[PDB]
Amino acid sequence: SGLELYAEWKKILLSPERVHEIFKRISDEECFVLGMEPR
Amino acid sequence: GYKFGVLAKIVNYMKTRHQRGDTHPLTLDEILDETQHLDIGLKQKQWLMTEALVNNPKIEVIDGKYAFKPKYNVRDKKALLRLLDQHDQRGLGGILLEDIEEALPNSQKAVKALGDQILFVNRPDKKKILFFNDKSCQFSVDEEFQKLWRSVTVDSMDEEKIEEYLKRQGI
Amino acid sequence: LRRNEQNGAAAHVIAEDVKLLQFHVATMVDNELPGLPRAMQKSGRPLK
Amino acid sequence: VPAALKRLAKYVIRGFYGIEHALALDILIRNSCVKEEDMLELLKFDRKQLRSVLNNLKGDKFIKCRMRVETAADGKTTRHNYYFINYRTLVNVVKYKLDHMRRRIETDERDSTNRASFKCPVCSSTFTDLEANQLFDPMTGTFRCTFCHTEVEEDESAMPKKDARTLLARFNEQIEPIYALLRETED
Ligand SMILES: [Zn+2]
Repeated sequence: SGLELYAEWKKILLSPERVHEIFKRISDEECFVLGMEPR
Repeated sequence: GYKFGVLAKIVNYMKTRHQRGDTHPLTLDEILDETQHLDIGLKQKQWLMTEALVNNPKIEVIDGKYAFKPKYNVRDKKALLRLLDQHDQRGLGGILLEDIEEALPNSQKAVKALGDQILFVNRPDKKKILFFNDKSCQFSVDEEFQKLWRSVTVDSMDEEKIEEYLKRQGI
Repeated sequence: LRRNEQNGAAAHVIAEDVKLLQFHVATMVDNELPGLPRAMQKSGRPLK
Repeated sequence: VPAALKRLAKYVIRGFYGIEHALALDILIRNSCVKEEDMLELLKFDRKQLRSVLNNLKGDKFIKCRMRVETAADGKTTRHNYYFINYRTLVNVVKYKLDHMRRRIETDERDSTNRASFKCPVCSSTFTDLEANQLFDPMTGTFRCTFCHTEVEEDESAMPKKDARTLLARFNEQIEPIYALLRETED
């Protein structure tokens, strides 16, 4: 929505920090699966 | 004026009459004379006598006359302290400063005498709410610690992390 | 935003401040943002 | 509900939050669950005034809320918001909050150990003792700044080391009531 995200199952605002926390936990293997070179 | 103007003057005169200090109970006839509305219709007299003069939150019937509820009105430091104390004990919450100032002239004298025992909350409409300072569990910290406290985020975290933060050290 | 957050300003104020910062950052990258106004140089000319 | 939990909540709210938060929390402490409309009428706060406070107590998850629905005497639907204190999440979040301060304090302590000692009065730049061989000019026989071509001082480096310790040390001294309340509530 505009420049921000929403999560709905019941709807919440998804902040960049929450996304950062989630992404920081993602592993190298998951990055390769996602097609992103972790290095 | 014969409809609302007369009854409004009854309400306004009685309300202002209390501000003069004449807390003694009054009758509609006395107010009708003081307002010169003796010509108000019989149906209006009985209606005001049975509704307007009894349903107001500050008016109570005493020995058949109407009074400004002297027990509710705060007119001294002890009453102010006791009311806030009892209200806090019962969890009733705070009381608007205007209710005391309307009851006790220059309420600030009683308020300033109690001082820190009275907690002042300012509403968005600039009105002040008075609360009892129950010192059962009191604690305060330095600005550096209040600054330190404000610096740490709490909402933008996962529940798993909130629980994980505990176990990181092995507990 | 730094002072507002460090001072612990209201959540809606900080949120609006972050929303404005988010718009400026995005605008610096791309001015052709969808559903958003063009950033003018205060004289009717859009900033590249 | 052990009194230690009530006292802990009262101490932390009064210690780091305004009386509005304490008064609002006291209601949820005096009664485990209270309606938002009741708290609103009890506190006499405005909707946004109380809601923002409740949002903060929601942000740190010190309180929980559930919605209850019933039909009024006239037949219209009614939806009341029931708020309640969650000592479990409260103790967990305060432990995190304090553990984060510990990490910040440890970071501030480590910074107090890493702070630069030499400094230039012209550009107001402080240089670490590792640069001493670079700052010392044998042509001059003294320390100088490359950017300012001016004398660099060192003896003032005692001030930041001493001063920082005073602020950081007192943090543990004052937090003692919360630590004791925590030790008493670890179960
Ligand atoms: Zn210099």
